[PDB]
Amino acid sequence: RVSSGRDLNCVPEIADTLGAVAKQGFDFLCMPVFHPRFKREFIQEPAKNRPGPQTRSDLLLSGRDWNTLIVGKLSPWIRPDSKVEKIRRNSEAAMLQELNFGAYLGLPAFLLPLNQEDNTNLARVLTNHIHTGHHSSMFWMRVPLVAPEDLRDDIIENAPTTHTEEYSGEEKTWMWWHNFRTLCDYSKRIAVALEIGADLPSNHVIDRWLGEPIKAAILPTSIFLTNKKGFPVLSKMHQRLIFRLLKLEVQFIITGTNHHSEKEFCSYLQYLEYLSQNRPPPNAYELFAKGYEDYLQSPLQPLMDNLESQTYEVFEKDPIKYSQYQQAIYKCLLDRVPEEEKDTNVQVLMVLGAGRGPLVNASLRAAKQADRRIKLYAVEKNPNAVVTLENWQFEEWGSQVTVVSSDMREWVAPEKADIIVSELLGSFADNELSPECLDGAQHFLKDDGVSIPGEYTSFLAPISSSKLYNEVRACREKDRDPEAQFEMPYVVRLHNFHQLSAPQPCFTFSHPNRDPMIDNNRYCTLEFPVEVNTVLHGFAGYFETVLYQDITLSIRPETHSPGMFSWFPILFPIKQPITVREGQTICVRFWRCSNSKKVWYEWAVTAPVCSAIHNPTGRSYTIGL
Amino acid sequence: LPPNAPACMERQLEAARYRSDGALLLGASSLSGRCWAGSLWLFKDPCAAPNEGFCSAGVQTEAGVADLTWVGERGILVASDSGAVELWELDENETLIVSKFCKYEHDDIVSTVSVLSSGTQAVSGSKDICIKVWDLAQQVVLSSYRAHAAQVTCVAASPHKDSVFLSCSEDNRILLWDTRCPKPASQIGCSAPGYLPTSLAWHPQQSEVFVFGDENGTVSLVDTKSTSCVLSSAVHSQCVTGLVFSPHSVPFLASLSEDCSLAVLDSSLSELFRSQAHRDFVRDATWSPLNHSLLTTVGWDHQVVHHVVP
Ligand SMILES: Cc1cncc(NC(=O)C(=O)N2CCCC[C@@H]2c2cccn2C)c1
Ligand SMILES: CSC[C@H]1O[C@@H](n2cnc3c(N)ncnc32)[C@H](O)[C@@H]1O
Ligand SMILES: [Cl-]
Repeated sequence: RVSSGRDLNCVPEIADTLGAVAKQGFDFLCMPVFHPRFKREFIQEPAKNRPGPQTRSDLLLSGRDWNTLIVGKLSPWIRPDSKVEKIRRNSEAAMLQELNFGAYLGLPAFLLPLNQEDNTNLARVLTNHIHTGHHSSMFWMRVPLVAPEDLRDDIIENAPTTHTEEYSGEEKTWMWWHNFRTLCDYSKRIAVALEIGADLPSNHVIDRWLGEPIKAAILPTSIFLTNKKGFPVLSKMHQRLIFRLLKLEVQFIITGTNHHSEKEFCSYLQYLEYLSQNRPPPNAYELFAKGYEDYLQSPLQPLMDNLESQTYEVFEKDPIKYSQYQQAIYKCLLDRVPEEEKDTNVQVLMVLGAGRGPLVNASLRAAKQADRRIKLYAVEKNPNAVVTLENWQFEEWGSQVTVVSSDMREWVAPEKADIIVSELLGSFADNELSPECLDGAQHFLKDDGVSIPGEYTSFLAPISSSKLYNEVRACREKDRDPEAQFEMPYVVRLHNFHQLSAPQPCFTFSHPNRDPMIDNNRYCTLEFPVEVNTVLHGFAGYFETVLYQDITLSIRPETHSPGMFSWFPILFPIKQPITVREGQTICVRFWRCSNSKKVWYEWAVTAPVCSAIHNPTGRSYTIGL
Repeated sequence: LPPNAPACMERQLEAARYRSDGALLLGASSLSGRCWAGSLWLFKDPCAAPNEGFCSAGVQTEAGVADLTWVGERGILVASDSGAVELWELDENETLIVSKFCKYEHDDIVSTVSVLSSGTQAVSGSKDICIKVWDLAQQVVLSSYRAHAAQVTCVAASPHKDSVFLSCSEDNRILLWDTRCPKPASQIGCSAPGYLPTSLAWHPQQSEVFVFGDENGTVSLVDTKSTSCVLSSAVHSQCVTGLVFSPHSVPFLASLSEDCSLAVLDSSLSELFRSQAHRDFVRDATWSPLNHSLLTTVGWDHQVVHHVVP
């Protein structure tokens, strides 16, 4: 169920209060570390020399409690961006004092307000604090979905609330965050506590916040309607947002007094836990990939490298994919040996990259379903897997299967093949070098032979994720280009991110390729119509493949093969984020390039601004032949 | 000390109000140390404060007191940190102070209250940005208004009209209210957006004028009729927290600030008196009804100073 905390701006005795909120059912408490109304002077006498103590003792809780149960709040009189010099300077000192005290206690998080447009001096002081000593306490920026000014009651006669359309005007709250986070150079220690009001904005504004590092959602007691019986509940719109925020695994903060006075507070909270336990439970895929959300991994190179036993284990633990392969061969067998030929015609069928033989088994289940006769070769270069094939073969398969222990590009075959069957696709289709591998093997396919798969196509879509941009940035390594980490793709279960446009196809390969002069290099210009304001952080890659006729695999979210969990999307990052305004077209250019030895991707954004060309000459990233 | 009166009075004196009969009301908060709370004290002897032993009555509040006002003679209206406006009724003998009502209606600290000219109604201001109008008889909120875009600094009821009050906020607006209009609020104040307003006092007689102090230590005399800032002076080096008009037929303006100084000013805002006697912040003032040239101030330095104003 939910992790949730209570926000108070009044705590008479820290002991008894914390007891109450634990009792109510809360996991933690947001409270001031100095009394909210206890303004302090640092420069002008006499107020300067006020006898202490300045606040209550750290001995009032266990170090354990401080580390786990308490979120600090900045005192609301502290205004680092005051236009009054004297107030700036006190707020500068007072902020450092309060932050330095939060650090002294070892608080896990500390709340700061974003509630005006200009937070330049605030960012300066926090950035300065983050770079003084070392702690790893989190900074939750309290930002409202809707500015307080655009949420006021229309009751000032001479200053009315303009009833016109303002597309950008009602997004200003994100620009507040964006500018602050940019000033702090995207510090991993600065996140958003998103404050929700009684009137939700337009979906597109809630859509700005999609790819942002939301650690908390604040629910004031206001926004809660009342059901017949008397309990508090939420509008159907507020509920959609909660269901969305739950899939982002944010912490919920309840703030303000009890306005449903004929109940305990643990009613407000009970309603979240009702909402949590009442969502469509996680499907096969969401359950499988549950610990991988926005986790970067190097893309496998099963050519250049020998995959580990436990890697093949997960490829194999995926029935839906092998059902499709089974069906595709079954159909191909029937379109190749007529019923009258069924006991005169043995089809010669070659698995190319057989691993531990899940395709070899599918090929046998195929023929003993279509009732036709097959001779199996199992070509596999990874001699560690070839141990597994030959033990299987000796023990069960028999002479039907010949295990070949070589590269399909080098192997001299005794006979030509009817059907070659391969599983050499990466998350970006051609990125494990399925093209080069099958090109080198097509000479031992008959001049009328089928390849399964026959076609694959890679897809690109531009994304916004200030979260994932940070996970990449965090991949810098000693003894290489300090920007290398941005010039290479990552396999990742993209989770906290915003798709800025529908995926379009990028690169397509056909097998066999009968072209007299085979060239596997490519240039592909793509134009992404964007109908929102946002920031570009990279391009998600997916693929679809035609195994045979109308039997297909896809990880394209639209056409995604249901309950198939053998591939995560690939991510192509860009060094510098690019602002994209509503109506602007994102134009990306991708090249597939090659030597005798290496294959790689170069890529560049050309609109609405140009990027640097990423990974020129595969300097940061190559794929070994 | 009396029965059910705390042994120790909390350090930070916030409120100081004389009743018609010369008795002194004190509110005080604990703004540091283990226990963050407040207390109410009646001193029939104004010269014996702050001392807890020689007081007529006192009581412990759940939480600190941000502002305080008399409701007539026996009533005490309190702006709590708790988000509550609480009304403390005074005893028959006036020996203990009992809670009459305590209503948690605001969502953040209640920073300011004011009793309307009738005395059956009050308007509160909070850091939750709401302003509310109370029925003290019925103990419920009549009206709830989000006029502002920032925490409400100060709400001041008009002397003579039960439907009019000024308010001011960190959103830089001074709002003239009138609960008769269907859009009750009206944004008045100087030509160019200036420094934030921090305090409001109506003139006790010229029902059409008032003063506002800003966070830059500048007191300003304004006409709502003329609705154009006639006069002002740089009185204080820091924020003006309180403005209090004397009871004289031609009255004086007491000005208390965070520069730990008290000023007293004529009707043209020239300086007549000034006092350093406070060595922490100056938090309130009330003039003696008995001696019109005596003035009483309280600080966060736990001092109760009495001044002879020429
Ligand atoms: C048949 C085939 C050929 N090539 C690649 C894949 N799959 C992936 O390359 C891939 O996406 N992987 C594996 C390497 C760990 C990360 C990620 C993963 C972790 C758990 C499940 N998956 C999907 C499958
Ligand atoms: C991800 S499954 C890919 C499998 O194909 C195998 N493979 C990749 N390239 C070749 C090749 N050129 N010849 C033979 N097997 C290959 C790999 O060793 C792996 O088991
Ligand atoms: Cl990695």
